[PDB]
Amino acid sequence: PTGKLWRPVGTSVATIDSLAIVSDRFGQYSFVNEGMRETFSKALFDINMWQPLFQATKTGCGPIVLSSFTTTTSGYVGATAGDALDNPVTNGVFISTVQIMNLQRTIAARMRDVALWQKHLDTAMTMLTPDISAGSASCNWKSLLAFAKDILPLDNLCLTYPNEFYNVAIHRYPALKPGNPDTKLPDAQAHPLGEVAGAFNAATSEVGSLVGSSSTLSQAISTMAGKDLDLIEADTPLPVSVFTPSLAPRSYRPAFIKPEDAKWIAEFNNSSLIRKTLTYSGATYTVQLGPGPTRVIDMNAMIDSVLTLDVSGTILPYDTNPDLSTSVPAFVLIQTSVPIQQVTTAANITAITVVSAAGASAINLAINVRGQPRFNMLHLQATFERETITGIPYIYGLGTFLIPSPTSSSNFSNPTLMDGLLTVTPVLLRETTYKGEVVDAIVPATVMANQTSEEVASALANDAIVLVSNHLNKLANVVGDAIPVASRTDDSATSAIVSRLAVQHKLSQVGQASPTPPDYPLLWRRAKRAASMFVSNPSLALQVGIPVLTQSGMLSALTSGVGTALRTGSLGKGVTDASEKLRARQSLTVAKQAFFDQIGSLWP
Amino acid sequence: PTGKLWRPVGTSVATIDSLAIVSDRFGQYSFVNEGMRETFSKALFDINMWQPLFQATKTGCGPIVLSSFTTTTSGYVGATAGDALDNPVTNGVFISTVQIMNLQRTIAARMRDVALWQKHLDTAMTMLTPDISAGSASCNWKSLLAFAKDILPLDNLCLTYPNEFYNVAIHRYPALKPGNPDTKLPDAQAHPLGEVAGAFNAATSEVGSLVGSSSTLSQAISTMAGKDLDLIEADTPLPVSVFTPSLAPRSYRPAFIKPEDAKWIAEFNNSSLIRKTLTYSGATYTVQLGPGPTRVIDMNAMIDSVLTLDVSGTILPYDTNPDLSTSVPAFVLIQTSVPIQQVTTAANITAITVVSAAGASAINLAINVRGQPRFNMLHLQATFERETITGIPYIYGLGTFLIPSPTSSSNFSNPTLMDGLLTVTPVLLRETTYKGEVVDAIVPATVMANQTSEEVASALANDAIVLVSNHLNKLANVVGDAIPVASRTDDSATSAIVSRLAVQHKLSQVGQASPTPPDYPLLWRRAKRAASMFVSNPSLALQVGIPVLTQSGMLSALTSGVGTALRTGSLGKGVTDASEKLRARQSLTVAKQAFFDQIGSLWP
Amino acid sequence: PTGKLWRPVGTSVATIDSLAIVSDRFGQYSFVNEGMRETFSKALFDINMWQPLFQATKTGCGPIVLSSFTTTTSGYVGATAGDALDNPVTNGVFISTVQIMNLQRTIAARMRDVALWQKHLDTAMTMLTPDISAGSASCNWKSLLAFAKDILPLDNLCLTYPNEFYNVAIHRYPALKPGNPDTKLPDAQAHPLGEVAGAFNAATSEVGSLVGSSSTLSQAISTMAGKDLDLIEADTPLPVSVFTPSLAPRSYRPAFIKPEDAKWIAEFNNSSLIRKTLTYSGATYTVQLGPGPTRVIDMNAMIDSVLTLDVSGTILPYDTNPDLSTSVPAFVLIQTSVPIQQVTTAANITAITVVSAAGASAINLAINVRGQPRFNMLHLQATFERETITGIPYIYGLGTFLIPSPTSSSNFSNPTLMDGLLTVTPVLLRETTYKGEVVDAIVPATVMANQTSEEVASALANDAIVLVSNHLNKLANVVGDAIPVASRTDDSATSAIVSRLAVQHKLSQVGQASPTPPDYPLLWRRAKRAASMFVSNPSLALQVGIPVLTQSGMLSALTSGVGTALRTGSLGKGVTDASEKLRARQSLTVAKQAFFDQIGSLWP
Amino acid sequence: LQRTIAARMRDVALWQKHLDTAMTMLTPDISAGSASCNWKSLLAFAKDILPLDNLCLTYPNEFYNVAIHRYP
Amino acid sequence: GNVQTSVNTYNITGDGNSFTPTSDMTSTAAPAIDLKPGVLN
Amino acid sequence: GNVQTSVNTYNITGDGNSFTPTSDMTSTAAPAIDLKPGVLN
Ligand SMILES: *C(=O)CCCCCCCCCCCCC
Ligand SMILES: *C(=O)CCCCCCCCCCCCC
Repeated sequence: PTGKLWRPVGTSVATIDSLAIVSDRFGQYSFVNEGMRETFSKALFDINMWQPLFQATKTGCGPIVLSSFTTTTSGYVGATAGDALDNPVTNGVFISTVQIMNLQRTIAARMRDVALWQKHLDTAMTMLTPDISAGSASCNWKSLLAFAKDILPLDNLCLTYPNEFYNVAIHRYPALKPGNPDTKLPDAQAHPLGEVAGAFNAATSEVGSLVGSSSTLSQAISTMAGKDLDLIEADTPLPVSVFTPSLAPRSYRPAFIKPEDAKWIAEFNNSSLIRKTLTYSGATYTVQLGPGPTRVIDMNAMIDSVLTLDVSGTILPYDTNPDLSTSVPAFVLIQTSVPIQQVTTAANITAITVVSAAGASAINLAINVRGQPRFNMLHLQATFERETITGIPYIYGLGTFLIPSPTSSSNFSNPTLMDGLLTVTPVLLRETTYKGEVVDAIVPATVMANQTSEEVASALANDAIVLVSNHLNKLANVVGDAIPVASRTDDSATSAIVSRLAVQHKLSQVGQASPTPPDYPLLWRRAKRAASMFVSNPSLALQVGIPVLTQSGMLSALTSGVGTALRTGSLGKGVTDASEKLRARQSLTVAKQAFFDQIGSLWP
Repeated sequence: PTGKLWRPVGTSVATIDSLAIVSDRFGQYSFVNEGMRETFSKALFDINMWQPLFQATKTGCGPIVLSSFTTTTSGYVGATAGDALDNPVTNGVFISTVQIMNLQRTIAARMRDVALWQKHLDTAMTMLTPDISAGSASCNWKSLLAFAKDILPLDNLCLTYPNEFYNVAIHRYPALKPGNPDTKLPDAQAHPLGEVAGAFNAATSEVGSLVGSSSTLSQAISTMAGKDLDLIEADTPLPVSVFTPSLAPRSYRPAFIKPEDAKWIAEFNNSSLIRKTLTYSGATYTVQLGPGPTRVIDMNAMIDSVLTLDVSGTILPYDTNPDLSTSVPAFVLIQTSVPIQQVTTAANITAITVVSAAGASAINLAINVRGQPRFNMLHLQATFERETITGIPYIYGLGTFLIPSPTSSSNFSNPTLMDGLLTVTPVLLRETTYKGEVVDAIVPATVMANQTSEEVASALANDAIVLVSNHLNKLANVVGDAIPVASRTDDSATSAIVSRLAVQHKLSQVGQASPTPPDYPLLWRRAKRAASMFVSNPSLALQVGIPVLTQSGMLSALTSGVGTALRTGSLGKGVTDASEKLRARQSLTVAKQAFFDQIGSLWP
Repeated sequence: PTGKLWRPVGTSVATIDSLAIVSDRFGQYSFVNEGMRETFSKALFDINMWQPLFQATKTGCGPIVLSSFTTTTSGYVGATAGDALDNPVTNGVFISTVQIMNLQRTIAARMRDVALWQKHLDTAMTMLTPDISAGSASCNWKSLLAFAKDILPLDNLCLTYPNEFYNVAIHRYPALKPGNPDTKLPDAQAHPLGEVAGAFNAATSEVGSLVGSSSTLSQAISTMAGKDLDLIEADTPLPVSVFTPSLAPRSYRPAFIKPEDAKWIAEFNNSSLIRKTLTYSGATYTVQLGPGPTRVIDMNAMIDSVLTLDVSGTILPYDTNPDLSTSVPAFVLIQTSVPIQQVTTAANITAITVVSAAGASAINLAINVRGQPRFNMLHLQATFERETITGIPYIYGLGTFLIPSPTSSSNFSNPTLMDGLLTVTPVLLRETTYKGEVVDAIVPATVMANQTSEEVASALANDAIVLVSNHLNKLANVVGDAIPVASRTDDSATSAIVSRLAVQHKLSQVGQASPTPPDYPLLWRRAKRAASMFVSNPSLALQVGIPVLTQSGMLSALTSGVGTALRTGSLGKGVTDASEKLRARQSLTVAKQAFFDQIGSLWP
Repeated sequence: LQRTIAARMRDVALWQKHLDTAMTMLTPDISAGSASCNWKSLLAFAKDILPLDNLCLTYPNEFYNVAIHRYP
Repeated sequence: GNVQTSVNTYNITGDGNSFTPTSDMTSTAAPAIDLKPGVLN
Repeated sequence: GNVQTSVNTYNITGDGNSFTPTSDMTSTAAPAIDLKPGVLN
């Protein structure tokens, strides 16, 4: 049973609607199922432990028995009259609301009390590493004590109550074994209150540490089910939400990104220059679109973000072409009639809006750093919005210069300030971008081995690629973490892949002389580096031309392997290299024993 | 009850003193509460499973019953005489210390034993993805077997014991259903020992996966309470400790950062040059402070860190002004009398200490990379300390050049090596920095919408801004993760904000014609992108001029929403887009069924 | 007991063989141990809660009692005949397979049902932060309701069932206290079904929050045992696997990295130029090895990776030396006879392979960005493999230019395209690299204070240094997180170190006048910044010349302290600064009360 | 009886200090004739003044009951 | 908020209800139910 | 370390005490107590 306890209203038999929570002035008795007593007992148990320090310091008020907050009522206990009817409990143990209040504020008040002392006990305890993980190692008690008698700073609490803290301590450190009163010798065994827990944390030499290897697994299992690593290369529309894209604002360096390497950025590849004009704040400036191709951020295929083009440390040659100086650098949109990459001359450019200029010309924004005047780090920045560009077939964001007077000097300059580190930040997660279009769902499998070397590094913050990369990255840490894809152990991961290579290379051999019986020693090893190359750089699985990894099978395969692989690790997964791991722990205890030996001499 | 068992040492009458931990020749009996038997049973259960492999290989020693390590003593069981008095347990089940030792080293020894085999069983099991997540899919057993008879490398253990591993396997993979002996046909149902657990992990088509959606929530709940996301925009002094700043060493590019964009960096904006001198290692060099403003790291407002100015790949024009060559680049402090930004000429600069020079002039540190000789990657580096600058009102760290002989050539150079990538690393977490002052507590709400575009990116490693950014970043991953702030589901997050916008826009309408009844469809949508823009780039909420996000309400609001939102997710939160998610899983099982079909033909 | 139930197939006498899983027409009865009923009850409990919404909307089918899926069989219940023999259970409660199916698909079907409504209830609930964390704060109900009557968008479900959702709600938000029918007033106490859980999550003013501080500890404990932070500075061979290196592809900028600062990169420091030739694709090009030293990636000491040298935004002076234009930039290997750094002239260079050229000369790859033509972002890229360089003592990877015709113009150019951002990605984790050699195991302690300032930042992706950095980094977040290494609390971490400094400085004083009695106030403070400097920048502990941190004791010491420190935190660790933390929470509730006050007026 | 009266004395000495900054924070002591001050106002007033770190805001009628015995 | 009457023990617009958060009872349901393999059994 | 006598069953400076870690019993109290909503109930 569970929930609040219920007895019927009218009386006699209890028929649904005849049962109401047995509210009392103190509060409603809620049932205390077996396991929920484990907690409140485990919590109180950790407080009772500090008994010797509560009396010493006259705080506290006696040991807290959980049997002081409960009661022994009986009735039907459920979550609602209907279902509570199927849990007739007799003399169960319930805790009333007003009690659920004290057991709370008591464990809270006492928790402070101890949390404090417990902190002093520690700066003194750990102040001599009472924990080794291979074999033993003593340190003659006299010295030890006479030593901490020093180190411990005058405001601890282990100097005001030595054997009032010691008695608390003995129950937390199975290192300190108190000398028995009637034989005046230790005990071999150490009996700290955490008897079992402390036994099951020792780094057992057979397998690393059960508490470790156990969690590193349940931890990975969490992720595997959580993010949705499963279904990682699913071939079908998936809401961007399914990718929980967060804290995702990637930055670049355009005016370098080739147009074909990333759809969201077209260029004005035209013969001559395209000097246009525009009255901005009265003054008339001339946008240039100089000698080179001047790659500009396209506006369509640009998920309403927060574009913030930073222009700093980048050269600013106002020294040579004086034409450049005087011009306030500024991010400006450019609506063109004919599609760009077909826009020849000025009459082609519909209009030009200065979405964000920089007050003060190019001779205050400068700063000489050895001849080559740089740009004082400043951030121009628009706030592009999907629909502010409705209809408008062609429009481009360009972080240019806005020269107040074009001249012969700036005839080979080309004032694109795009060489600066631009940082787009998708401000509306629901919508992603792929191959130049804005969508609401991705098709994972499509984005695999479909980008090129740099059609990946040139991805646009929160676009399929960047999403089908953030995803693999999780799955990449589940294998990297739990599975042993980094040793000659032909693990579950590199194993799922090997079975694909076989089934694959086996049918490609079917029909024709079949002169080559499948290899296997070579297949195991080829798939080992395939699974390994993945854990290594999760990204690669997106680039066209990557051995194994990019065939449709793998990944879809890998994950579902790694999947079941985590759901069976056992507990002693740590048996892997638990030999050198062990031998390394003994190595430490031998060096730490060496320490105790000095504590033992210096302070005799 | 819990803890070690005690018994009346004084006999009969058991008072809060006539007790004593019932120790003896076996150690101390510690009680084995109901739940703690669940573990040791669940641990032994996972070992017994491997029974067929223990006999086959003559290791092991029979099935391990947990009832072989316990006993049936009876007495009072608590953590201390006082509280143990309230737990009279009769014939409880306790495990003695020396036993708590075997149940430990047995589960450890056996755990190794199985951990090994269990690894072989796997490279063979996952080596044919026995796990699908939508509908079924078989693969005629003959083929399957005759297939793995191949792939499996000659050193497995699934080839030496086929149906000695198979019997272990059948209990772990409800995929392999053994053919019943007396009807020689499968069973429809599959009965693996993990009957329930395996039932509750299947990706249930109604809602993603209970095991997933459940954890992704408890996981987020952990963080929410842990780091202290709650109280994220609290308006009142908070110890830096409350922000657990760790692994926090940010790097820049000064000599570019404007002085007003980041208090910790002032500049010598003076008319002419300020050539000073200083005997460093005998030789007399001249610090320049050349033509430009030469931005220098201020020393006050500089949390005793580890400044490490790297100067590499950056230009080194010793080719033109020969004056530059011969000068050993070096980070040097500069104590000025009159405050900088008021320091006109040499007589103003009190003294200049070469806190770290680079042995060998500027013509060995070079390296030609196409005309423009660069700097061989080298790291100069001081170790500034709060108090080494006590009293000293003005002092600045400057990574300049130290020219051995100033000339006309270096009259427009300005040797500030600050254009290099400097990396400050706060070496003393307790103290933070804000707006130019060193403090011990932040005031969160103060740092919101108080920085500018770049008064953020120019923050100083472990300063309020960088702390009130590391914090939002956690809270940003809790929403990004748990809450669905990335779909049209007007989630709890974007909902907490909408209620603020209403209450806000509603009173701004009070008094005056109230010609505009609040919108709502427009408010819901405006707050959706507000909560969304946050998850996106957590930082923004610090920059002055960000719609919604920067009003005092939000955040303080958001978090406390997201807060309660996680504490109610239910379990089936995965119902979100659990349709396409499902349809994608069927998509995979259809492709994986396609695989089994070849395994089924190629190896008939 | 646990597992499926068995019964004596041979009847009466139940031996370790006369048993057999009691299967049948329903599947196999698996035992439902005490705790496993807690879950299925806790799951069903959370569904029954939504009873009022199931009837309202005619879905559902009555309350789901877990006692409808189980049974009361009796027999022996274990994991295998052998061990099941020691668990005679009478009238235990087992759930048959076919049942373990419904309790599953029911909780799944119902889970969807509620998951939906439960989402509507929320957008309305959190839409008025029903959760404060200090003191109370009301908001006159009328207003509140009449308010949400607005905000809530027309497609919720809290408008179609107000007090059908309200009744569900009252059990989840102890904020909404329903007015009692027969006294028509609230209740003071609030009785939500989550009575206890909700009591134990409140931010108790004594210590932050038990649910928080508790997890932040168990969380850290997980890591500490997991990754293997323990043994962090172990002095003995450790398989790279023990470091779970994943998602590890670091990028650089060679042609800058000094050869001695990173063994994996030697340079051709020769007097004149070394123009060689090579027929690549018919056309004959000349590799240059120009004026400067031209640092090249060495091939030995280069873990078979995926070298991808990006050349973009970097200068391309085809404007001056016309010689440069026309030459297709390309990454090329260079096998030399005599060891490099001893290779004088052309006759010395055995052969030169163009492992990856860039189609199209240097005058299409350009792009004018203000005079200085840059490189259109493109990625050349080899796939170096350990053994493809077997025997071959000397061979180097060089991302040079391949000039189609060397001239006088390119006599001081030196076409090394290495100034570009190269990104090596280890494609085979098992093998690491150290000091220039490829190995399979590291010796942790060896890599401490053994690198120089930049012999660290110049590390090669997945090399001991980068591994003995990824490791410290975890341990750095465990302390940063759990332990309070960021306040004057002389924590367990900075305490473990202090004891080393003492024992150390104490013996260095032994022998000779011992004129200086150890300090301690100065030692505590010195070790505090030592432990602090570590949490800060984990890396440092690798660099030669770091105070304290780099002595062999520390770290090996630190971790084992931090270790036991986490295994005792108590629960109320949050007592740290739980004063200002508290005062900040009251600060928020005072501001949130201010909000409710407007909701209370505007919408009267 | 010594260290108890001492331990408890600390305990109260603290609270007793909060009760005060709030009590004397409205001179509950006159020395000639009487003089009231309608309770509602009084309370709703100190609800303000009292700084957020007192202890008379966390226990109003837990301090009030202590108070009633010290301020006639 | 239209009156219902019996469907559920409380009317929403019912007499004397009261929204009033208390730092004491942080609202809640049951999200973190443990189901992972080892822990569910 | 001054002698006490009864306050607690062990004197610190008491006869034959003994600091001596054993890789076998890693000292640990109770930090990871589970209290999260779903898991506490
Ligand atoms: C009648 O339905 C008028 C609207 C009043 C309540 C509608 C929903 C808003 C209040 C929610 C109450 C239940 C939990 C939020
Ligand atoms: C008398 O108090 C002399 C000092 C000896 C002990 C003081 C505290 C240092 C030793 C701690 C023992 C309890 C657990 C560390």
